[PDB]
Parts: sequence; structure tokens; C-alpha cells
Amino acid sequence: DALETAARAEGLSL
Amino acid sequence: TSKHQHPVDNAGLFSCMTFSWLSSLARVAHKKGELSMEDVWSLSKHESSDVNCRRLERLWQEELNEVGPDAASLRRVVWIFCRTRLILSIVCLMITQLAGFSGPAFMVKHLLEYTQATESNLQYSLLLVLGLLLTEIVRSWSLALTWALNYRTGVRLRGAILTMAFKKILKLKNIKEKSLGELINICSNDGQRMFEAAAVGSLLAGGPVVAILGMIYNVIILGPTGFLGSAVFILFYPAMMFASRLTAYFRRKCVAATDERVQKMNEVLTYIKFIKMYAWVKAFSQSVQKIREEERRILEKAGYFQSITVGVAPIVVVIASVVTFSVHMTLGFDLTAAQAFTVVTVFNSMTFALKVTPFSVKSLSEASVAVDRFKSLFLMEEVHMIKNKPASPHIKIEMKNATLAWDSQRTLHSIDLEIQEGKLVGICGSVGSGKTSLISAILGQMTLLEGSIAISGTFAYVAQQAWILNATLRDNILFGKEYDEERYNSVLNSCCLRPDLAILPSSDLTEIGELSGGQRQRISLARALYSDRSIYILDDPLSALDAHVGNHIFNSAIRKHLKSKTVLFVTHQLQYLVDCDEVIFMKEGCITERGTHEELMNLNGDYATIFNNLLLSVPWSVYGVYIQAAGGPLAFLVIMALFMLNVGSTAFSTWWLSYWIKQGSGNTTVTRGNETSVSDSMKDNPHMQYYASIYALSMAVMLILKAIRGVVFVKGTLRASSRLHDELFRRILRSPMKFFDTTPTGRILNRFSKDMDEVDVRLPFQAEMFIQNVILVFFCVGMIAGVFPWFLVAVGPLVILFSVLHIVSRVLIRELKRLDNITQSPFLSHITSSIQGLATIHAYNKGQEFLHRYQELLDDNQAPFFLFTCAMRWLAVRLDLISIALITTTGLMIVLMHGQIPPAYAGLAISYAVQLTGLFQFTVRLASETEARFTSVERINHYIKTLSLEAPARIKNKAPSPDWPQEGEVTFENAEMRYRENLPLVLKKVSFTIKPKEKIGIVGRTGSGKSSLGMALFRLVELSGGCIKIDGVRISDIGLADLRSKLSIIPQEPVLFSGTVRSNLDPFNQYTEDQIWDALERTHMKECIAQLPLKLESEVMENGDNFSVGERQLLCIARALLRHCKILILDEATTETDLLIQETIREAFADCTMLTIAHRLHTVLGSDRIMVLAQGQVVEFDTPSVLLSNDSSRFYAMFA
Repeated sequence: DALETAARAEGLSL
Repeated sequence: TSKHQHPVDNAGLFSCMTFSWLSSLARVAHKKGELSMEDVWSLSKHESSDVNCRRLERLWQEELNEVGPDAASLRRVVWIFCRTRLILSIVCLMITQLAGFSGPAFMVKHLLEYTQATESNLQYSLLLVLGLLLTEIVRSWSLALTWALNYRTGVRLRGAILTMAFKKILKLKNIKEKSLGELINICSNDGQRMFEAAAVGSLLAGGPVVAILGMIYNVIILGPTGFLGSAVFILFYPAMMFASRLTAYFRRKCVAATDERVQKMNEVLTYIKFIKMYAWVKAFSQSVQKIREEERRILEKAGYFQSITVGVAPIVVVIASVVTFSVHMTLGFDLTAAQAFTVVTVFNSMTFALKVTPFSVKSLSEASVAVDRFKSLFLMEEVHMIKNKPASPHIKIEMKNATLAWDSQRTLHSIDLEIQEGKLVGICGSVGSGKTSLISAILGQMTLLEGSIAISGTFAYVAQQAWILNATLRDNILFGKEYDEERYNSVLNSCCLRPDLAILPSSDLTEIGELSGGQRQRISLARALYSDRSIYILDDPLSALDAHVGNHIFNSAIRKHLKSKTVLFVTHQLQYLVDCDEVIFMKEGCITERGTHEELMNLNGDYATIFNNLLLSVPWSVYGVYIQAAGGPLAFLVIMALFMLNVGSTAFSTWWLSYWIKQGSGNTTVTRGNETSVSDSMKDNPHMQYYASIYALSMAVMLILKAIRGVVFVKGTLRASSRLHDELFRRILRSPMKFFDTTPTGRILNRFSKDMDEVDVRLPFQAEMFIQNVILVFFCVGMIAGVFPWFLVAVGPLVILFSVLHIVSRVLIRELKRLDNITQSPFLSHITSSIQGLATIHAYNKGQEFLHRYQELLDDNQAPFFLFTCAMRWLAVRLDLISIALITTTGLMIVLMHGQIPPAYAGLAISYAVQLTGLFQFTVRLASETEARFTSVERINHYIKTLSLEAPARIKNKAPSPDWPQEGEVTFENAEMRYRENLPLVLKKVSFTIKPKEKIGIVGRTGSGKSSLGMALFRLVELSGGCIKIDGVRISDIGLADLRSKLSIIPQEPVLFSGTVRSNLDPFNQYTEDQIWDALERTHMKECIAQLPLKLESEVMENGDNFSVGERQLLCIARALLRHCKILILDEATTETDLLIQETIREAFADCTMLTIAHRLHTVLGSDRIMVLAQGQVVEFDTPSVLLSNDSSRFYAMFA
């Protein structure tokens, strides 16, 4: 999801 | 992995904030460009797996003793385990939100109020800008601290839970209760799930408070009218969750669609040659095309929804602003610029928070599912051990009147056994009698019901499956014991491992994959012999082993080596018990006959009855080719124009707000009492309705432009992808067979299977997100520059620094990910190896070494992953600091020119500058993902471009004749044919002629050229010399379809395609139904077809594995006979069913020319002529009757 990848792209794995 | 102390323990608060340790590491990486396992730090003692395991097991035991093993909740256990860290994280996050709310709103309000004032007081505005910089920096640092604490806590929790779960599975009773795949998955991704849980939940506890604070601030600023602006998120976010659910549903559809498509692709490529000489390409081409169009429709729907749900945040804030301000202005309320821009900035704040929260909610749900699964895998039965010592050490095994029932069933009843040391005891019985049950019960996997079992000394076990350790030959033979030379050599020579040593050049030092069954059995026996335990149990060691070598091994090992220790013999062969010291017969779980062998035949029991039974980076070329496949530069220009129009229209709405506020009274003379004067009030302008109408038009433009852009982009991307698919299919179906002869089908299948779905479901997504992010950032910067160019010349060097940071971070991230994968792979390999043979490990009591090895693997696997996560956080901190510098400089620039610009312009500038925050690491990550996807598409492009082209299906030679072939006469003349270049020639000067209506049989040794004639006659591989004449017409002067349509063969193996009987017989439907029925009755198939209500619509699966073999052969030969080709060849078509097939073939094609490629002499007996091939040449040519009558004839040699 667009919102799901928002938090992951901050500092987590994709 | 060589260090004294981790930098964490020796790092201060400032270093913890700026990650100076990883800064030095990244500088070293940039200096070198490559990383190694030695350059990284080892795990500190704080996060060691063993200590965390001890803490977790202690807490779990306490909870179990507290509530009991009936309502135990691991949620409470992990809560106590991480409580202190969680409270620290939530306090720090509360500080983050308080700062990021109090700073921007209050500073912006005060700055705009001062700007609206007339007098100049620099002493106040400088204080304000210093304050706002302080709040921004404090919020950034507090967020960094929160994330660092969350990372450490997550690492600790993941390590502890993984090692405890491994201990639990190593202490398991049965392995067949649950699937092996899920048991591997419970130790593969659950650590990532726990990491997500901890970190992103601690982040989840930060959204509602700032949302509520924003609502309160908005209402207190505006009035009772702030509810309209605060209700937009409530009315909207259900739409986002609805869109997410719909996208998930459509994805669930297209995954099944593409599964069907890839199954069809595998089916068609499995028999590519079989299609190749039939010229049936168009049928499967069209089938693939329609499946592709169905999946393309599903992808279109999914893409519409995805592009709908991409970039709502500026849209959400714009909608909130327009609705709130239209309502406020229409109802006669007054307003100023400062309130407006404070409102929009606060709105940006809650948009940030509410964009953070939802994936955290999803991660929490996944965590709940995972911990429930763990609780399920925490409450099974534990394998017990029987430690009751016997009365005397002489009686190593003792057991008295014990009965058992297999857990899932009473099997064994009233058993009385006693075996002394040094005595060899054999076990006799049938399958299912209880041999396996009794040895398993002795192994300790069975409970104790009656009496007691006495077990003393170690145990030696050899497996029926012969479990092989995932290591080299020299490793698993020692099995944790010290190395010896003479003992190892004697053991190896005892089990005849010398052929195994000689066959493999590096046999002594070759890793064994997770070989032959005999080799596994013999290495198992060698391992057992080297183990040198106390009690040696043994089951069927010569079942898969050859009789002679097995007997030699038994004589040289059991009768020589283990003559002084207790040995238990179990085997399905009763011929080895003649020399055994004692024989035990096992029957129906109860002992019936026992004693010495001679007495065992003397008693003439049921043993004698069965005893006699056996006696009788990527360049711009990839980007250019992808753009060209998209439809040329015009589509690129259109999509860029659409994105620019969307962002420019958002700019238009905001600038219209600014213009509305700036217009003021418009020089309107109004009365305010007893006197009249010009009052700069919004409500006095007689044209506010026009402005409201322009607002409505702006909102409509918002919605329409977003929808149009999304639809157009999705359609363009899918058109490009489908064009690439069609091109690749067209090229691959016109490819040589040498492609498949040289390259395995796995690579091509993977290119069709995973790369295609990867590009289709990933590249548009990341590409669109990256384009939107970059265009939004560029447009905001362009606005701020259009207000102040000095800002632009200030941010230039900042752009350069951002590029440098991006390069460094990309290098470090790639290196860290490579190290993580390279340390992850052997981890999974070891888990698989351990779970494969758990019973043997339990039998040998080697559990501690395995858990120690797994702890080592977990440590050196989780070190680089933790470093990688910290590096990403460090990059985020640096980019946030750059944005803070930007906000400080734009605030100072706004201050410096007080009184010369209208307040609305300053407010819009500061609002956009605030919006600029937190929009850089997103760009970097999206760039990395896009370049990875373009690397994949580059691989696909190289794969498609490196192909070749065959001869065209149509040639200038034209059709030979409408009635071609006129006869069945073929003459060969010096056939020279070779499989490949530089390959030895398979055909060497062979010339022969075949008269029509004759049966010809080709018999020869393997590789003599029997198979080559099929390709030679079909022009499949170009002739290297000589000519082939059929009816006086050279084969090379006929088009591919022209002669491929008049030739048919029958392969060795039946070939049945997925689909229906009608499709599997004639997809083109060029035959009438009565002809099909006549063919079926000739083949004797109507009796097996008519009774089915789907007689001509009977579904056929992959390879048609639902009929009998006779039915398959009959339908295949029907698929040969309906074509009524003049020339037909069989290739080794292979009791009553076989005879029926042969007689059907004999009666079927009696009126054509038969060529037979048969390896069986008996079937070809009585043929008209026999073809003999001597390594690619013919030596005899006559009737077989005169050939079998000649002893010197080669044809008569193998007959005897």
C-alpha cells in the first residue's frame, strides 16, 4: 500500500 | 567480526544522536567501496542471545506456574520483558510530538502577527526564528533517540524469541504432526515480525495525541467552525482503508490469473520441440494472449485503485482548507492571513502523523497473529527420556511388561525382553508388525504405561532414510569427535567407501547437499562405527544396499568389529539370522516365539513358513528502450505534463488563497458609526462570491486532474508491459532448439514467472511514487524561489550536499544488504539440515552443540541487519537536519525584509517551507527501488535482445505441389549431420532408399544415430552435406509449414496438453464430428468417451494424468492417425494392453509408409526390412529373414 510503504521507507526494510 | 567492545556501550548521548560511529564506518566504506565480514563489529554483551533466552524462559516459566498451562498469554510476558524500554520510547515520542506541535504553530502564529504589524522590532523576530530552529532540532533528535531505543529493544526480543523457539522445537516429540515448511517459516520471518511489532508499535503510540492537539488548536483559533475542518480526516480515512481492501481483493484475483498463465507457459515450453514439428504455435499463442488480456484487465482495475490511493496528503490538506474557509467566509465571519497559515501548517502536522499510523496498526495485527502462532507452537508434548537404571550394568537394556499406544491406538502388549551385553539379537517380523514401533519406543519417543524400562549406556542409531548432514564427507563422519587417521581409514575400508572416494575427485572435501541411496546408507554405517557408543541398534542396513557388498560389509563389520558390544539387528531379510546369537520374532505387537535359531526352526512355528518363502547500476540505454517500449517520447511528455498540471493546480489553489487575503477591502469607503473611512476588511469587498466560485473550480480541478492522471499513467504502463510481453513471446517462439538444448528450462521459466510479475506489480508503483515526490519537492522549491531568489542561490550548495549524501548512503546500504543476504543464506541451510534429521540428533544427545551453532549463526546474521537499519536511520537524521537548515534560513529571510511584502505571501512561503520537511529520505529510497527494478528490466531486455531468428515459415521456394507428396518414396544421399558446431558428426556418409508401403525398423546401439533421422528428415537442424529426396523433390526447397503439415510422428512418451479433449485432438476444428467419432471407434475409445456427459468437453489436466496408460497411448495414436499424413514414424512406442496397442498400430496404417525406431527386437520381428546403424553408418540392408539365417550377420548377434 502507498501508506504501508510510507513508514517502511523511513528507516525500515522494504 | 573482530572487536573488543561495541561502539554502543562507549558512545555518549551526542554520538548516539548523530551516529558518529556509523559516520566513520560510512566514511571508510566510501574510501574503499567494498565491505568484508571483518570490518563490522560483533554483538555486544547487552544483546547476547543466551542472556535474553534465559530471561525469556524464566519469565515464561513464572507465568506458567502462575496461571497454569491453560490460559497463558505471551503478550503479558513480552510486555514485562520490554516494559521499561517501551515507557522510555513512549515518553520520548510524546516529547517529539509536543515539540513538533508547539514549535511550528506558535512560532508561525507569532511571526505572522508581527509581520502584520507596522513597527519594526528585530530583537523579537530573531528570538522567534532561534526558537523555531530550537524546536525543530529538538524534535529531530528526540525522534532519533526513540528509533534507536526501539531498534535495540526489537533486536533483543527477536533474538530471545528465536532461540527459545529453537530450543522448544529441538525438544519436540513428533515431527509429522505439523508441516516442515511452516516449521521452517516459524524461525525465518517471525523475527522480522517481532521487529516490526516493537519498533512500529512504539511509533504507533504517537498519532492520536497530536491529532487531538491539532483539532483543539484549530477550534480555539477559528471558532465553532473548526469542526468542519477537523472532520475531513474522519470522513476520508475510511475511503483509504476501503481502497486498500479493494486493492487486496483485486490482487487476490490476479495472483490466481497469473498462476494459470505461468502453468500454461510451463506446459507449452515443456514440449517446445513437439509443437515445433507440428506447427501448432498459433493455438497456444492465442490462448496465452487471451489469458494475458484477462490478467491485464484485472491489473488495470488494481492500477486504477492504487493510483487513486497514492498521494492524498496534499489533496487532503487542500480539501480541508477549501471547505473550512468557504464555510467560514460565507457565514460572515472575519479572518486574517495568520490564522489561515497556522491552520494549514497544523493540518500538515496531522497529515504527517496520520500517514505514519496505519502501517503501524497493520504491523500490530500481524504481530498478534504471530504471537498466537508461537503460543500454538509452545504447548505441545515434550519428548521424555527413560533414565531408570537397570539392576546390573551387565543387563544394558531391561524392560518388564510394558504396553504402549501410538499418539496421534494400542500396538504393543505384554512384552518381556532381556538382552545382555556382547550378545547379537536379531528381529524377525513383517511390515506393520511393530518393529519400527518397538525401536522408537526404546528410543524414548514413547511414554511409559506399565512396569518400567531400564536403559544404560549410550545409543547408536542408523536411519531407514539415511539422514545426511549438510557438510563434507570428513565432517559428518566424526560427528563432533576428534580426528584420527588409522581408525578413520579402517572404518572407511570396512564399508567399501573407496569407490565413493575414487568417483568424486574432491570426495574427501565435497559438501553434500541436503548421491545414491547406497552411498548414504554406507556413510551412515561408517558414522555409526566411528561413533563408538555403548548400545548399537540397527534396522534394515541392506535393504537398498546391494546383496553382495552388503553381505561383505556385514561379515567384515558386525562379525568382526562389534563382537564385544551389545548389537540389535533388525532387517526385512531373514537369511542373515543364521549366524546371529539370538533371534526374536515380532508379531502383532506381542512376542510369540523366541530363542535360538536352531530351536526356532525346530519349533516349526510361523517363522518357518515365511523362512522357506524367501528360499523358493544500469546505463541510460535501459531507460531509453523502456521509454521506446512505452510508446515513444510522446507518452513521457504527456505524463510529465499531467503531473506538472496537478502540482500547478494545487499551487493555483494556495496562491488563490493568498490573492484573496491580499486583496483586502479593495479601496472601499464604508461607514463605521458617525464617520466614514476606508476599512481593510474582507467582508466589504463586493466580489467574494467570485472567489468562492474559483475555490469550487479549484477543488473540481483537483479531483478531475488526479483521476485523469492516474488512469492515463496506469494505462500507459500496462500498454508498455504488454508490448514487451508480446515481443518476448514472439521472439522466443521463433527461437532455435539449441537454446533449450544448452540452457535449462528453469531460467526461462523464472524469466516468465517471477520477473514479469515483479515488473508488472512493482515498477509502476515505485515509479509513480518517486515521480510524485520529486515533482512536489521541485514545485515547492520553485514557489519559494519565485518569492525569493536568494533562497534558490542558498539552496544550490545544499542540493550538492544532498547529492553527496545520497551517493554515500546508497553505497553503504547496498554493501550492508549484500552482507545481510550472504550471512542469512547458511542460516536457513542450517535450520533445514537440523530439522531434517531431528530423531538422530536426539538419539545421539548432541543437542547442545546444535543450539550453540545456531546461536553463533543468529549473532553473525543479526549483526549486519542491525547495522543496516541504523544506517538508514542515520541517513534520515542527516536529511532532516538539512531540511531544518532550510526552514531556519527561509524564516530568517522572511524576517529580514519586514514591512515590504504582504503578510499572505510570507504566510504561504512559510507554509510551503514547513511542508518541505520530511520529504528527502523518501526520495532516496524510491530512487534505490526504481534502479533495482530497472536492473531487472535490463536483464529482461538483454535476454530478449540476445536471441536469434530461424528460417522464415514462408520462403521463395513456394509450395512444392498441391498434392505433395505424390508418393512415399524417399532417397538418402550422403547424409552429414552434426548436433552442434565442433561436435563429432552423428551422420557420416549414409545413403539409402525406401520404397512406398514398407515397414522399416532401425536397430542400433545408444547414440548410433537412431534419433538423428527424425531431425534430419524434418529439416529441424540444417543438413551439413548431401541431399534428401522425397518423390524426387529436395526437402530444402519447401517451406517449413508446407512440409511440417504433411509429416506426423509418435513420441516415446505420450504428450497431453491441459484443456479439453477437443482442444487436445484438433484445436483448429478443421475436422467434422463424424470424422472424430470414426477415428475414436477405430482407436476403440468411444466406449470410454460416450458415457461421460462432457464427452467432447472432458477436461484434461497437465500431462493428462487421469486416464489409464492405454487410453493415453490410444488418444496419442489417434492424434497421429487423424492427420492422414503420407509419412509417419514411430519412436519406441513402448502385456495385454501392449499387445492391443501393437495390433491396433498394425491394423491402422497398413496403407502408408512405416518407419519404426524400436529398441525391442521382439516387436520388430517379421518386419519387411531392418535398418542397422553402426555409430552413424549402415552395414547391412536386406530382409531380416535372411539376416537371422546368417550367423555372421550383425542383426543375428544380439538376437541370442
